[PDB]
Amino acid sequence: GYGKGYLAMFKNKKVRFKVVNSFPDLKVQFVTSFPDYKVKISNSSSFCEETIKIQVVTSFPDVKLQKVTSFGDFEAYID
Repeated sequence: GYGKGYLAMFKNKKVRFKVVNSFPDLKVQFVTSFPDYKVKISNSSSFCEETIKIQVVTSFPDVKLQKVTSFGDFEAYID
């Protein structure tokens, strides 16, 4: 699927994370320290540039994301 650098394209933008169990665009591990990107989780599905299918994993992710309430690298609405 996509690589670690893909999300760099959405700096200061919002995407949609679609949770899947098979064939993800990105395997995503959520961490509380040392992420690859900081992401703000939005409650509104509006203004999402794009839909990215993500599989939540606990080991060997494509990317590590840290949920932040402020100063994210991008925003994501999860569905």
